[PDB]
Amino acid sequence: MQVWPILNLKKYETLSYLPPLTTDQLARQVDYLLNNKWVPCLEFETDHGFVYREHHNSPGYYDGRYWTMWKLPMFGCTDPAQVLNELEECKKEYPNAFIRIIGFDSNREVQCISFIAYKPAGY
Amino acid sequence: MQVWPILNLKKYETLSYLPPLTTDQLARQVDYLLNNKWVPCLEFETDHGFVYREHHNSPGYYDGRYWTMWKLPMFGCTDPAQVLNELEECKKEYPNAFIRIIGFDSNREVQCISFIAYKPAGY
Amino acid sequence: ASVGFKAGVKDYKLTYYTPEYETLDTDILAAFRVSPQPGVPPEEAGAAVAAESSTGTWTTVWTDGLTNLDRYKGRCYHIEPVAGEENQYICYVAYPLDLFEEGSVTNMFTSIVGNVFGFKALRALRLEDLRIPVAYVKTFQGPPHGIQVERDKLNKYGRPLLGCTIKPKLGLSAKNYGRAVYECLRGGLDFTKDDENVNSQPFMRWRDRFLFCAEALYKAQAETGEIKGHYLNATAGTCEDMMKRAVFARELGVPIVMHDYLTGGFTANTTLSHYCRDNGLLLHIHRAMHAVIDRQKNHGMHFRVLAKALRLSGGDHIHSGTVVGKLEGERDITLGFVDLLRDDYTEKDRSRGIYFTQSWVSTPGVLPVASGGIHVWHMPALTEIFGDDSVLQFGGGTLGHPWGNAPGAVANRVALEACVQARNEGRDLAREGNTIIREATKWSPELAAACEVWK
Amino acid sequence: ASVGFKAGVKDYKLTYYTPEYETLDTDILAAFRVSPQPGVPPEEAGAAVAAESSTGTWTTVWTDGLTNLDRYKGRCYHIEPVAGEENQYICYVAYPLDLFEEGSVTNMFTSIVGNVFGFKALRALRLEDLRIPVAYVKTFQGPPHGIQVERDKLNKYGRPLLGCTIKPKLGLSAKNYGRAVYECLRGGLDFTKDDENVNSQPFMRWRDRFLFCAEALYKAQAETGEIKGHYLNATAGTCEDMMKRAVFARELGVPIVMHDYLTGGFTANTTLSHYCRDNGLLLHIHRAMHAVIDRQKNHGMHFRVLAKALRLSGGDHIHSGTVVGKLEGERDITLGFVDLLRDDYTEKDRSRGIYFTQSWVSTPGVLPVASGGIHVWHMPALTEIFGDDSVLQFGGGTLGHPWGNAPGAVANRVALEACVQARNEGRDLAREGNTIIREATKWSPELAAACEVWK
Amino acid sequence: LRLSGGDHIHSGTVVGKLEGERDITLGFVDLLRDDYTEKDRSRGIYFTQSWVSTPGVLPVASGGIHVWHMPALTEIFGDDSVLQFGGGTLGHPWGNAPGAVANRVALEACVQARNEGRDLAREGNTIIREATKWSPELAAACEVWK
Ligand SMILES: O=C(COP(=O)(O)O)[C@H](O)[C@H](O)COP(=O)(O)O
Ligand SMILES: O=C(COP(=O)(O)O)[C@H](O)[C@H](O)COP(=O)(O)O
Ligand SMILES: O=C(COP(=O)(O)O)[C@H](O)[C@H](O)COP(=O)(O)O
Ligand SMILES: [Ca+2]
Ligand SMILES: [Ca+2]
Repeated sequence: MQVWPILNLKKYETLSYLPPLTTDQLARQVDYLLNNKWVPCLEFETDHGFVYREHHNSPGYYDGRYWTMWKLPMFGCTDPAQVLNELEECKKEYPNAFIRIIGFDSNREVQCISFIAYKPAGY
Repeated sequence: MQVWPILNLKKYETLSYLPPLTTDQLARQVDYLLNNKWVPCLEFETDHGFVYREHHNSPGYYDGRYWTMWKLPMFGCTDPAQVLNELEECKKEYPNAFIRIIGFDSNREVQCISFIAYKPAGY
Repeated sequence: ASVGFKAGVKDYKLTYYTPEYETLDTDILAAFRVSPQPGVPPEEAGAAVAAESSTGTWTTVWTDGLTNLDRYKGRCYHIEPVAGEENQYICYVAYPLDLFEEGSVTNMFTSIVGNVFGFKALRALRLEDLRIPVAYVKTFQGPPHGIQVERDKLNKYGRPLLGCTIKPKLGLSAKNYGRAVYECLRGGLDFTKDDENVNSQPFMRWRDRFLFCAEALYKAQAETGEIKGHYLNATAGTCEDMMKRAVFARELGVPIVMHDYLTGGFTANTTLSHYCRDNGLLLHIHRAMHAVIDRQKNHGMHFRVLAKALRLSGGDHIHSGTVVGKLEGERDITLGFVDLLRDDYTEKDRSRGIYFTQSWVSTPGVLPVASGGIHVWHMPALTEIFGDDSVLQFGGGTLGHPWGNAPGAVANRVALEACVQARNEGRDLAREGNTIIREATKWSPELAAACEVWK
Repeated sequence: ASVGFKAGVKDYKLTYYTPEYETLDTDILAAFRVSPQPGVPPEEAGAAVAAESSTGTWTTVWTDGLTNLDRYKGRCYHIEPVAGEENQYICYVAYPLDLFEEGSVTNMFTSIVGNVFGFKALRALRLEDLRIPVAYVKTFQGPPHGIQVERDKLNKYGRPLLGCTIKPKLGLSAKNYGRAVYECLRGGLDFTKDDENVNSQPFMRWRDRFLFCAEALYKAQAETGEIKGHYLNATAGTCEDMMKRAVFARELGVPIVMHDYLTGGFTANTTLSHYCRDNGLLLHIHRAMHAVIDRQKNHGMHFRVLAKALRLSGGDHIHSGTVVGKLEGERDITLGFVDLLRDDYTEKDRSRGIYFTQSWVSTPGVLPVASGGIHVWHMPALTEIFGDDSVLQFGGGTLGHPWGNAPGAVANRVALEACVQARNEGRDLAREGNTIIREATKWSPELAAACEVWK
Repeated sequence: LRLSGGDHIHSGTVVGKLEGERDITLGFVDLLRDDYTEKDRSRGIYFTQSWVSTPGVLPVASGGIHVWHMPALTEIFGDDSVLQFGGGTLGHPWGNAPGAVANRVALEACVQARNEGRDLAREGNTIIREATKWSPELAAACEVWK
């Protein structure tokens, strides 16, 4: 009988309960997006990588949901390598930031995916 | 005439104003539970071992009352040694956490006891 | 009921004394201690009590024929002599469920006790007990929270709760009053309290008191890490003023308010009880004026009746006196109404003054509050008599400590915890109480100081 | 007050027995009938009553030094033996104006009577009278209307008003209840009334009763040309329900509502009193439960105290019992509190149970209501004893008439008017009462019929 | 309910029933989520239904489900669904938290696999078993059920 840990066990939604993705796994998730005609984009956050409530408390209001966009969504991107190269540029510039890959479905007209691609040391 | 101290004098409810319990005293309190047919269970907290108010302020609402359960209540437990062994496993794993023993009375259908069994260094 | 009219006086007796009556589970039953005037036989007296608290009229009226009065009459179905008293009997009376307004303790008392006590054929009359049927119990809210929920909200388990009445009741300014509150709470007491007399007065208006008491309690809570409360007295002259007071307590986010239910009255008490349930406020009830009614054995109403009424109307705590300073029997009577306040079911037991078996169909229990001239030395006794589910209050027993409020509080909290630990270890509080206290003085200067001052 | 602390018990006596004290015009004075336990001397008992109803603590507390407790203590300033009673005394106690919340009868009773009755040194205790200073009287509204305004609104002058309680209290349907009301009013009675028990119950919900009673009263008013009223009972379980009832009475445009002030309670009563003043409703007060408190001579509170409290809280009528069936002295006591209810100033008079001179600084008087087993033959007596400013109520005395409610009403109205005319002509009601009634039977078949049935 | 209003609505489990009943469920699931559903008698849809942009409702699968039904549920309902586990969570041998972890890991393993192109219908049990290798919580659950 194991007791689920309490300290430093913050999660980042989809796929965050699995062992961290290898470059191959990461590339396979990116291909899923491309094959579905979804637009990939990267987001990073250096301050609080988790949800909190500072500016308001009414139902459905939370701070920390929006992170900052790395460049622009990658319209027309056809190669998972392009995306992963960007993840590298981003990590190079923000080695202290959490980085996640998100995707947009222009037909459903909504953001449709979001998975942590990089966590800074000790997370 | 002595002046009751102000610093580092946080308490933990029942039995916390007595000198810390020895293993024998601790075992005697556990036998009290068993003899009354109450189910023992352990809880631990690493962050704030005391009551506070972060998420709401209405009457009767306080944060920090719930701690996290160590395993499950010890149904059928008949030996104080079992309980104390668990206190040891818990301390082994969370030497930095406050640990308390609680008991449930399934007939009154309520948690009925709660006493601090372990305080981390400097508390 | 019915007629063939013909006006005129007539006689009760045959109509209201129904010794063959089998009570219904829906009936409200009353046990009256009747002291008839000389010359009035018991059956006659019992019949008078029943007639006079229901349908008995002094002269025949034609309208009785438009109904079936039998369906509405009170019936004396049993009478038994009182031992060691000449011409004194216990008469049992049954009242049909239909005579009462649902959820109204005000109407329950008006119907049973509103008229009979002045009947000339009686020398004296005392209501000893009422059997409230479960169908009527279900029409009331009962305690806003009750024992189980209160402990869960406060996170306090396995020991009596501790309080302290701030003294002097009148004279202190709101700020000095709050200073006393903070010093008491920081020492280990769970609650502090407004005297029953403290409402709003020239030297201390209510809002100022509530405000400083809030500052004091939050400071004591932050210092100790344990949840604290101060019974803010909301008793007032009108329903509107009482509500204004409860509303500010809500705004402050504090946990508990107080009401003098007998001087305020049942109509106002039920309003405050409903508000507390809807707003998550615990309600401490003070029994001011009870002895005006419940003290004399031959006339009035025994406190157990006033306690049942409060459990129906609603309160989370209620003062039940100390068992200290009195012989057994009175000790047994107290333990008897304590069960009636806390438990879900209490079987008839004349040795404890319980005349009827009473069920509560899950209506929450009320925490009894022991108060009145108690200090550290009564601790083993109080813990033994009341058990964990009680609130022990020390006014002079705390503010009278030689080193001040905080050490006064520590002394009481240590004394209580020493007793709880001892009891849990299997020690006999009744036999070893003084030894348990003395051992604690060895390591508690605060307790040792207190023990020197008292008894 | 003050200190040089040093914890410990200490003794009252010297501190609370101040036989040299000169009372202030702002003090609230109380006359307590004290029955000390054997061995307790009178000065000791009086001092205990004062300490126990103000600042007396069981052990010295340090906070007393933060105030001047002398300014706040109750003081026993006089003691006098009770004749024909061993070990029983009248102790006079003075309470400073500052101890009380303005406009709150609830706080006045909590302060004086909330604690002392249970003091062990006393065998029994009874509050006989209170001197309410005019500065405190001015903080209350008093009656919503009072004697003078009520007569002006109703346009009724020179004779007692007449009422009738509808019976049976429970059992009739709202419509049959209203039928009884119309038959009573059309015969000459001014008011009809809900029994104290009639609030809202299974066979007759309140709204239906109010509605049919309105139809009945308007029909009786249109028929006779005289203004009529029905005391609609607004007593309820909560303040909210009570207000709902008063509001509907307002909507109906009727003139008077009713409240059981003791079972409802002072907090709710003051709320209803304020509402009646703001809405032009007369308020009839029923004293249900009074005998639980005021009957025994050695313990409780005398009714004159409960009557003063009602005049402050507010009511336009209040039940004062009948003077019939009792010896002088009890007759004198009743006449004494009747003056206390109606007049602006009443001088101390121990022969009538008036322990203090009482001024009301123009607070309106309350109409006393004589009720209880009375019929046509008591009319000369009632008129003589109460005078014009009273309400005489006949329940069985009206609904018990052989020809029905209307003739029952006519009999009472004729009997009353015959007495008033006779008194006005200079006839002695005390000596010629029966002759005055008999002469009226010669021309009133209704009255003659009634006279045959009773006494 | 979609007209009156609700954000989630219980739609039963497709588990424990034959095709057809499976097809009927998938049919009303489309009616709850989509903006337009063409008539299809094979799925019990008697009329073509348009919703003119009225928001879709999230279907909730509930009723006797546990970790082993995960590949199936993910395959049948897709992403836009709420999977509810009462006994499937509070019945875990180590308690609620590990019970929750087991369900969250099982679901994420299936999502990752599906995204990688694995066939949930054919490889479901293999996807679950591989996850037990690194998840003691999931392994514990798998031992208790089916
Ligand atoms: O003020 C106190 C006690 O102060 P102290 O703790 O200093 O004795 C309480 O209100 C009464 O004892 C209650 O009376 P009852 O128990 O008769 O309701
Ligand atoms: O119902 C009646 C009288 O009916 P009846 O007119 O038929 O006697 C009155 O309420 C009581 O007498 C009042 O009691 P008290 O005077 O003690 O307040
Ligand atoms: O309580 C549960 C399931 O508990 P468990 O997860 O332990 O099975 C759900 O409410 C029902 O399954 C819904 O019924 P329906 O789907 O027919 O609306
Ligand atoms: Ca008090
Ligand atoms: Ca009556």
